[PDB]
Amino acid sequence: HPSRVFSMTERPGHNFAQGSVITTGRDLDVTIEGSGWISVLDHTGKEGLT
Amino acid sequence: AISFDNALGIHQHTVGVRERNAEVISTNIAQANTPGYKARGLDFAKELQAATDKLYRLPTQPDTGDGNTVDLDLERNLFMQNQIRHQASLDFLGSKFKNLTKAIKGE
Repeated sequence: HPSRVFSMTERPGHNFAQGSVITTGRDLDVTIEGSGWISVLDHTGKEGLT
Repeated sequence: AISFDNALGIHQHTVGVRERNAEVISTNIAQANTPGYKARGLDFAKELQAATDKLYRLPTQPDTGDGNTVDLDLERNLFMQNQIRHQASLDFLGSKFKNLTKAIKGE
């Protein structure tokens, strides 16, 4: 009989809504207006979005 | 006539089958937790034919990844029934000799 059904928790995605913008007056502080990413390479060297 | 085969009937074989059945049920209960073990059932009519086998039990519920098809609720009931019937077979076969001895000795 089909009586036993398991459930597993999984990550379906991420929340890509715009984060809270903090005005700091610093020249080297940048925030992406709307959607978009900054391409950076980590310690190993593989590129990725941040 | 007048031979032990006819005097004892089939009660001489039933006691053995009830012992084999009890062994299989004991195996099923012990192997209930070991994954991959398939519950074994004994067909009574087969040992009846052998007197005059070791099958598999199809589960009523799915496994949980173990593959073990032993239902401990079923095994306890089947072990209780076999033990009760085993004692009756001893009573039946035991009285066969008690009547047989009384006929010979006349007392």
